[PDB]
Amino acid sequence: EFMENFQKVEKIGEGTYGVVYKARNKLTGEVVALKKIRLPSTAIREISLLKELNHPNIVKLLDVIHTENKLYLVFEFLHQDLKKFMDASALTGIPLPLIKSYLFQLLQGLAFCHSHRVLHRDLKPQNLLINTEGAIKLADFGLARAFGVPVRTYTHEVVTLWYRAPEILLGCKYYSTAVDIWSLGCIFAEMVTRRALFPGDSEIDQLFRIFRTLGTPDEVVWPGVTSMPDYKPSFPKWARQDFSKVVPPLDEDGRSLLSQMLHYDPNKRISAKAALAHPFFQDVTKPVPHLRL
Ligand SMILES: Nc1cccc(N)n1
Repeated sequence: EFMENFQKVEKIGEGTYGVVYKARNKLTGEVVALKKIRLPSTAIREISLLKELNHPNIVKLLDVIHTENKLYLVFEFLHQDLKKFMDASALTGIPLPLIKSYLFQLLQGLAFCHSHRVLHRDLKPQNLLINTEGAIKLADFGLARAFGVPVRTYTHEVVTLWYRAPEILLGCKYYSTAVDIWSLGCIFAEMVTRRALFPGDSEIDQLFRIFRTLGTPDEVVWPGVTSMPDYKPSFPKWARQDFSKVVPPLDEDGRSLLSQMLHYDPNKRISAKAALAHPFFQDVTKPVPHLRL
């Protein structure tokens, strides 16, 4: 009966956890995204706390509804995601000033959430939403800690591994905020080159793609790595490649920042806060993207 509180409800897409609708709230007239979560009291108390985690680069969580043993999340609506925008920008690429603006904004959103001890864990272009004003916002922040990250979605879609940090792949139990910096570095690279950086199609393909670009990690670059649950001494030993070959034609400011975002050791990996101070952002601006809505 909860859908009678919306004037119209149309399917947008298929999310990690359930159907996503665009909907119009009957009393207020506001247009929202409405996410059904398919199936639990621990998740309700965790999700409800995210209503306070408000920032201009975080998609606003308006309400959490638990009814008829189903959970709905009501979010701020934005018209386009970064996946669609990079597909649409494929012929020319996203201009560097707009890549820079987007990365800057995303780091501000991470810095905010990380300062409140909230992780995303599953960043990907799909969950980065853009508007006509040159803003970009992180969607679904805090949901992975509540519900987990499944292998398959509710519609059997494969949840992407492409943005997953190596410590997760190697079986580390304790996530840190560094996992989100890793994901964002992979997204940065993809905006620049117009081709996913590590498009793995299994846990080992993901891991070995990372290794064949950044080198097989060892105890010199990552103290403790050889004691990780899923580390195997039989991993092939690939050498490290130069970022100049990996993300041309990025500059030495961008290549330096990307390298810090893709450090193997999560304790070495740059923080969102420190990344905001990087010389790459000295000339940052906020351009207008051309959006066809
Ligand atoms: N359009 C849309 C898609 C996902 C999340 C949100 N907030 N809005």
